[PDB]
Amino acid sequence: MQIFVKTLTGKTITLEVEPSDTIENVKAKIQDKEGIPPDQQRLIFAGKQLEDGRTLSDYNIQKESTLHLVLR
Amino acid sequence: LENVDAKIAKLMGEGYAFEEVKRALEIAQNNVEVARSILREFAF
Repeated sequence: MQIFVKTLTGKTITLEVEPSDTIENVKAKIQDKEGIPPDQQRLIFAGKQLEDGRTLSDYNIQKESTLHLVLR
Repeated sequence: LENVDAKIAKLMGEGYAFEEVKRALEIAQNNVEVARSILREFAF
């Protein structure tokens, strides 16, 4: 399924993911397509900061959800 | 509708931690300008 990640520079990144993908998996995908190391990434969805070992589904992140990325 | 996640991300980008920003936006009733003033004022 697809989700989106909005950056503060105005970019929208589209990711190919499964509900069971961990947040670290998602960070790795963002790195593959944008060059940002997982440890420089903070992801925000639905008033929560997303933790590495949990999955998209643990946060009720569904198809076409938009996450917000902030760099450290 | 109010643009909460985008507002969190923006203020985090100004050099503040997630829990601080979340809490400041709550206090500010989602007003970015007011939350920013809180974050600047009480930074440590």
